Amino acid sequence: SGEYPTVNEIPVGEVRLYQIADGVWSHIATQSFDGAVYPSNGLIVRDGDELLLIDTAWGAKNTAALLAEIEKQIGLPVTRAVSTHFHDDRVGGVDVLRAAGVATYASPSTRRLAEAEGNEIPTHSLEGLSSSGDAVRFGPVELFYPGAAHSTDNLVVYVPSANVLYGGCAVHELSSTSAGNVADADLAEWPTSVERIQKHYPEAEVVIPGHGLPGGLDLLQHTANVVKAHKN
Ligand SMILES: C[C@H](NC(=O)c1ccc(CN)cc1)c1cccc2c(-c3ccc(CN4CCOCC4)nc3)c(C(=O)O)[nH]c12
Ligand SMILES: [Zn+2]
Ligand SMILES: [Zn+2]
Repeated sequence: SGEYPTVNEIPVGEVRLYQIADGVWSHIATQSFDGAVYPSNGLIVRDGDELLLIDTAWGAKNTAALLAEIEKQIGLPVTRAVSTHFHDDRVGGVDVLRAAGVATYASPSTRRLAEAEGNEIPTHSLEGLSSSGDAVRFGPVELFYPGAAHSTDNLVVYVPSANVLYGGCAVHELSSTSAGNVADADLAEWPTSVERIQKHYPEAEVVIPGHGLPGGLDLLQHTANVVKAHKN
């Protein structure tokens, strides 16, 4: 009923959308992993009379449900998708997207990691993102590589028309106590990568984490704090 939707409010397999700004939505789905249930976010950005998707809904059936929810709520075609790192909450569902006419993209680093891990593999490589601080335009967004954080390949996404920063899994929600799933993380570089984001996007008005509730710029400092403490 208008609040940001939380894990126990979304059965696994349904998807909900949340309007962030004009022409910007998040998508929220839930999935089981190792016997626990988790929410996850992605982004939808209006691209004229088409849509750009950022990240899958964490699984094939969830991603099919995402496409149906988009058709119901927005009614414009998803033509392109970007996955922001190689984990299944970002790429699981790419094969569904590719069979639904969506052109799928990720950095070469993400594509290599996804292939090696046995995850679904976006079709197209995003060059120009291999060095920390790199940025490229992609439709109505800017893609930014902040350096290693949650993963070595993690990208963040900025929507300049709305000053929306989508941090993906490099950014945690304000209630976070822990750095989340850190198996592929660089805890030592993560704060430096967050500082890069802070420096590059000082006008961000909304910050969206990979999992959990959006907020403002404080999510960036909170993330640095929690990762440093975790490492400690
Ligand atoms: C899909 C992703 N697979 C990996 O990561 C992965 C998988 C396999 C291998 C081994 N080669 C290596 C890594 C993932 C799964 C489950 C939870 C998460 C989380 C996550 C997010 C938030 C929290 C915190 N909540 C815990 C419950 O109580 C409330 C707070 N815990 C975990 C993330 C993430 O942090 O991005 N990713 C996940
Ligand atoms: Zn991840
Ligand atoms: Zn994640």
